[PDB]
Amino acid sequence: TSRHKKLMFK
Amino acid sequence: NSFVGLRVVAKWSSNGYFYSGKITRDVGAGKYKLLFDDGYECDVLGKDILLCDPIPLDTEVTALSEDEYFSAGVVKGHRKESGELYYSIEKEGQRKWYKRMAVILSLEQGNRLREQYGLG
Repeated sequence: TSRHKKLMFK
Repeated sequence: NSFVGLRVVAKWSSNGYFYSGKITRDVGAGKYKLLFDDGYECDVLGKDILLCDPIPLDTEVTALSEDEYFSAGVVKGHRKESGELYYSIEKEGQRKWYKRMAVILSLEQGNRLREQYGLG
């Protein structure tokens, strides 16, 4: 299950 | 007519820079769902969305290189090829073509465009 890397900053 | 589906340049809150994307939904209360060109989807206040497609000639912008660096420049050209937009960016007397999503605006650069293009 992949997530957008910009979620790493939340 | 409707803003839904229109290309914009909008602020990513994590660094304050504005990036190319599209409005995908009106979520009310002065807010819009954005799909950035890089695939990230989130909600953004109208005041942080610039309704320009393309960024106009002579705009001061920031260009991202393929190797993770950024530099300031000025838009001097546009070209469409195979349904994709490219910008000619001028820096120190020379120019380089960049794909649409590699042209961004710093906070100061986006602020200059708010009165004319901002949605809030």
